[PDB]
Amino acid sequence: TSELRICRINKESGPCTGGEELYLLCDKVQKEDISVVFSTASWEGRADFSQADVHRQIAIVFKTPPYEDLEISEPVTVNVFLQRLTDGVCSEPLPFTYLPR
Amino acid sequence: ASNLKISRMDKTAGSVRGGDEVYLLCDKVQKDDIEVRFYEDDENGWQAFGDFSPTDVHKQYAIVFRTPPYHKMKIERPVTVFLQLKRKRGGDVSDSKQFTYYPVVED
Repeated sequence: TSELRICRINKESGPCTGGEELYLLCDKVQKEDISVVFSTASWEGRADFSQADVHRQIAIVFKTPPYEDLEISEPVTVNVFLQRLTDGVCSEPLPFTYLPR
Repeated sequence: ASNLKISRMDKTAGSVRGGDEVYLLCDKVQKDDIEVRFYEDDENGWQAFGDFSPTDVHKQYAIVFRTPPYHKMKIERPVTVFLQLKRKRGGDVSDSKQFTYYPVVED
């Protein structure tokens, strides 16, 4: 019943350690019913941010969750998407990749 | 009417060569009537503008642009300037914020 979509993300790579700060523009969302999810076919981490970090329903400032394997050798690109909490529906995904160290 | 305000800012420093992409969150702006101005209120009177198309003005509350180069390219220490949202129609502004230009590191 409502549109869920990411229009862009200020960064495309980042260290697997996680905790990095990112900015993302999206279509109108509800600060009290929204979440950013990073994932693969086997894993799935939820980004960290407060309802106060959801600027006018069209942007969210969060911190990338740390990757499953904090000891990677090669980079690992994962999916990033918005997901409502009322009905868990997700939006299309955008590419973000984790880096070694 | 609506007062211009800069809520948050992706990053607040970049090379003197400028062009660094910045995500800026703000209060209700109008894709065409708005602009981002860098300047130094000293005697000189320098001023430049953030590079961005009406497309980079996300749903009236955010602006993705690229910092303009500083007027002096051979600076030695981190020069700090101000930037402010400004309307084309009125000339109005927002309480400016700061931005630092780091010296073009060697290579």
